[PDB]
Amino acid sequence: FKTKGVLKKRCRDCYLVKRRGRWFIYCKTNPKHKQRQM
Amino acid sequence: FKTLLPVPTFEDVAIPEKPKLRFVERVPLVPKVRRERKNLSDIRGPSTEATEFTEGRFAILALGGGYLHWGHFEMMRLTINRSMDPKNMFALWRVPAPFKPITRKGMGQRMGGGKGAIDHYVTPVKAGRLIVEMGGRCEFKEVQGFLDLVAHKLPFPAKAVSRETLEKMRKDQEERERNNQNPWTFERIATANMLGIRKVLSPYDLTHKGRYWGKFYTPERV
Amino acid sequence: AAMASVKLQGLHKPVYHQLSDCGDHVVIMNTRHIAFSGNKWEQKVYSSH
Amino acid sequence: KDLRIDTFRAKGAGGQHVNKTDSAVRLVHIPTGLVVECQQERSQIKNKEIAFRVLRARL
Amino acid sequence: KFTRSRIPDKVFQPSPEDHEKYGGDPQYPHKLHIVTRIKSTKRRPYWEKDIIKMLGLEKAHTPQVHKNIPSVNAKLKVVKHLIRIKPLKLPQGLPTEEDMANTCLKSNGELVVRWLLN
Amino acid sequence: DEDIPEDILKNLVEELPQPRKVPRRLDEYTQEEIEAFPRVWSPPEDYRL
Amino acid sequence: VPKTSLGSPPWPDIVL
Amino acid sequence: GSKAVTRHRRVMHFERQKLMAVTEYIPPK
Amino acid sequence: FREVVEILDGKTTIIEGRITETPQESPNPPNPTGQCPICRWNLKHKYNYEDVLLLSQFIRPHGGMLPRRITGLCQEEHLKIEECVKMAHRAGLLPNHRPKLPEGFVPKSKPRLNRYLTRWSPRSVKPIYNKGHRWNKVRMPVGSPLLKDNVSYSGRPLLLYH
Amino acid sequence: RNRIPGRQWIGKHRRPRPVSAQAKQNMIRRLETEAENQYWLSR
Amino acid sequence: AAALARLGLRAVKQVRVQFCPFEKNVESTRTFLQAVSSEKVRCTNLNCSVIADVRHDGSEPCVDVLFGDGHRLIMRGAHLTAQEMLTAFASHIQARG
RNA sequence: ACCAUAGUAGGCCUAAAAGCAGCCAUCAAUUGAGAAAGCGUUAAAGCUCAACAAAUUCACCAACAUAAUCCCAAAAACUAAU
RNA sequence: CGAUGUUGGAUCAGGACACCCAAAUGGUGCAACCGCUAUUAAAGGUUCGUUUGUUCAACGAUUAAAGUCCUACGUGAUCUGAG
Ligand SMILES: [K+]
Ligand SMILES: [K+]
Ligand SMILES: [K+]
Ligand SMILES: [K+]
Ligand SMILES: [K+]
Ligand SMILES: [Mg+2]
Ligand SMILES: [Mg+2]
Ligand SMILES: [Mg+2]
Ligand SMILES: [Mg+2]
Ligand SMILES: [Mg+2]
Ligand SMILES: [Mg+2]
Ligand SMILES: [Mg+2]
Ligand SMILES: [Mg+2]
Ligand SMILES: [Mg+2]
Ligand SMILES: [Mg+2]
Ligand SMILES: [Mg+2]
Ligand SMILES: [Mg+2]
Ligand SMILES: [Mg+2]
Ligand SMILES: [Mg+2]
Ligand SMILES: [Mg+2]
Ligand SMILES: [Mg+2]
Ligand SMILES: [Mg+2]
Ligand SMILES: [Zn+2]
Repeated sequence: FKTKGVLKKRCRDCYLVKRRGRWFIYCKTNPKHKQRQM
Repeated sequence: FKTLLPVPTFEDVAIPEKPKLRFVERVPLVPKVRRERKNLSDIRGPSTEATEFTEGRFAILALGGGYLHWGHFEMMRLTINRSMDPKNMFALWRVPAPFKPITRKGMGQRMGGGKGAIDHYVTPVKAGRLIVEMGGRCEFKEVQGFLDLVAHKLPFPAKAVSRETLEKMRKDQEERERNNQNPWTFERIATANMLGIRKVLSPYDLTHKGRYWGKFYTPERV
Repeated sequence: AAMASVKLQGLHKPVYHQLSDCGDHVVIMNTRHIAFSGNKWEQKVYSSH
Repeated sequence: KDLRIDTFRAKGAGGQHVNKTDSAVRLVHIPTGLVVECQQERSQIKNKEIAFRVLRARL
Repeated sequence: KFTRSRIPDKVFQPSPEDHEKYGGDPQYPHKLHIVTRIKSTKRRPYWEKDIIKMLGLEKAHTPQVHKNIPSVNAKLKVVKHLIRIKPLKLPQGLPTEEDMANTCLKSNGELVVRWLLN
Repeated sequence: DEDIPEDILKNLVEELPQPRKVPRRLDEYTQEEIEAFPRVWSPPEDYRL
Repeated sequence: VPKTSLGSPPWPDIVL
Repeated sequence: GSKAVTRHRRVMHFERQKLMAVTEYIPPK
Repeated sequence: FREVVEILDGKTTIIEGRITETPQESPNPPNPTGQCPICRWNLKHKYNYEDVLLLSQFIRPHGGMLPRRITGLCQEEHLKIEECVKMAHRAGLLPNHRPKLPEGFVPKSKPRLNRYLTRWSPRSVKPIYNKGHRWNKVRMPVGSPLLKDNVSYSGRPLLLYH
Repeated sequence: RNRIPGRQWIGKHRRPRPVSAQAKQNMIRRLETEAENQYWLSR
Repeated sequence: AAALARLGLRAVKQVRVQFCPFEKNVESTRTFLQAVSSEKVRCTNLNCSVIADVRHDGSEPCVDVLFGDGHRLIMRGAHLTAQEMLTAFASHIQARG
């Protein structure tokens, strides 16, 4: 993951999802796109 | 099946020679050998110079006040030049070159002695003054994309605006002021000196109407 | 606790006075089934040293 | 990125001032490994100013 | 610098709905004021203190009657945020020399000539 | 819970009312109440719940 | 007739 | 005391805060 | 209402849909000219999480909520109904709208803690270890801001944050 | 744990004491009285 | 259609579609036919024959499939939606393979 | 969601420039599809987006870490408040 | 300023987490091994020596690791006085 402030989609396959009270950028093709709002 | 909407046509727009932004010098050609007082009224209050479009159709609107020095001019010039099409876009400066000197006394010395030496130069900018004006034969959607990046990096908060958008936010700052359902407004209380409020308010608050506090401009206050 | 505090102090008797020993016993049953409003079951904390 | 500054103390004679002041600078040039230390004046600003000048001259 | 406040004359232009709201008379202005001080002269400039002193409003919550001439109104506008102003109403008219001692001033702003007869 | 010694029970006088009205669940509503409350909308016949 | 919780005032009705 | 123009959203006098809260904008309902 | 039946009969699978009779809307609404069902029956700004008889008509048999397209509710009311259903489930109401899992009911757990007006979910809130003084106080939310437009007979505004 | 630097009512950093609903009503009641004050002085 | 291509239709022997185009509850069957007869689904087994039976008064829109294992999946789609029919078809492929 | 076929490696350019260094033009088959919006290739190939049809809840924007002896009144969303 | 005794060590350590080790995990230009980077966690632990009054730094040997910082840069009505 990468704790970041603002979430942006680096590729078209990234999908937003709200878990545990925070928004997470989860990506399937590229795991390096995983981001986590602080 | 959908509707084939018409496309805007831009054929009356003429691109001037050297459409890219002009280079701005770090220091004015003739330096100011006399150090003057740091006026702060040049930031406070609404702007009176360069509040309307002249040639272009898009511009960066300055919502707040602040100082621009040579560093910000480089950021604005380099970003726009490498991100636009010189054939279809032309840009124009709406602020002068840095001319107001800023003084910085030496590191670690007791107060006193006098004003220090001139360090750099800045350009005062008020609220509502256009910074960079761009025009061309292209729509606003693509121009807005690379102008918000420039506006975000400015000291004062700013937005990328066009001719239609600027009029809409000015025609809505009057409708929101005409239909206000609150009997008491800052303009009525301050001017009439109700509750003896003039002891707390500043003499400039008569003109600012409560929308300006220091260098900060809140557009939602009526 | 709001109504229980009043009964313990005696603030319901028109003969109330702090110096006097007026006070009423209160018996509270089914205290395992209290219902905290909102998310106070996980947010409110009780601390001691 | 190429300079590591160790604000250690100095040795001299200043009474309470020396015992309670980190008036010394140890400049270390990370790419090369040179160590330049300046603890001449009383203020760290003066020591830091000279240390930078000496490091450039020696390089 | 903090100085005196100049009140523009546009403030004192009543709307047509003002008369119906406050019970004023559209044609004939009232004749006498009833002035009652509400706030304190402390934490206020010195020029407001003198105007309060020279209007007989030293003691708060005590009604005082003044004329409606512009000379008095000029001073009231300075301290209009420290006083309460109501018109003086005369249901029985001006008292005569016989009924001077039986006068009483009600809270609503009317002067009753004969108070608690017999 | 409701496990009070007989000594305490014999001392009681009156019971204070509950400060919060406990809402009733769906299964606690009688069939007369269910039929009384109007049906707000008419779902389509072809939808699968 | 709707019978919502807030449909009717909580206080008891009075008939003088 | 600070200058008239600062960088930190100068805190208003408490009397002025009440003025800024009683002169708000209420959209029509 | 339509239901799907899947049958296995000797290496042959048959899938068919059957239509079940559906209850209809009540004949006479007080406000026939309304658009969405909520304001058609004068229920606007008059329901809360307690009104189970209303929230039990816009939910699925297994606790889910029907889409806005089928019901016809306006977006403003649909979110408010969605919030109330979430609060109703956490409050302990609607006990027959949970899915059936015979294997999971036997292993009981810690007894349920009674709650109501829970804005968030029980597993997504962290303890407030450092509360703070009165000038910077972390207030525990109760209820939802979507229900601040409800009618107040007392006249005092509802205290959402306490 | 959290302190207000210096004195809590003077200086650059102060106490965040907000305006209350009671304070708003007090301002309005005074404003209504003064609105009537400047009408009786008009004519 | 895209779902079927990723799931390996090579294990399906024969698919037939019997529907009456003049009826009202055959829209779902039409969508199922077009999804399974797409170009992507076709290019997975060049032995599979898709049959589009057309009648008028049959009044029974139905789909019949035979898997490689030898099971007979027949679903009479008249009230089912296109998504329900395709999803059931997709589910049986993984189990029977 | 679904869906991709013509002149044609357009001219020039380059060791090779096939919609996809650059220059130049930006016409044209098909009811429908840009001498190309993105990715990719040494160059090709290939994937995706605009246009076919199908079909129709809504969708501009609003995310921001921590300090040192022990957290800090207790608590409360509606019985009527200028 | 009718006195708040001032560097370093010795003894005893209290606390923070912006974690050096120990435990769990995401990413990689992560095959494995050795690494780089990010999230979570402070109950316990964080060596002995040559030169310098030294804190700091250099060097020898080792360790799972030899953390950063606050505490009147903790601690002289407990000691030391080399500076
Ligand atoms: K900014
Ligand atoms: K302060
Ligand atoms: K090319
Ligand atoms: K002293
Ligand atoms: K420790
Ligand atoms: Mg000496
Ligand atoms: Mg001052
Ligand atoms: Mg203090
Ligand atoms: Mg304050
Ligand atoms: Mg397309
Ligand atoms: Mg961190
Ligand atoms: Mg306490
Ligand atoms: Mg003494
Ligand atoms: Mg020690
Ligand atoms: Mg310790
Ligand atoms: Mg941490
Ligand atoms: Mg570890
Ligand atoms: Mg010490
Ligand atoms: Mg010592
Ligand atoms: Mg001693
Ligand atoms: Mg001591
Ligand atoms: Mg000595
Ligand atoms: Zn991605």
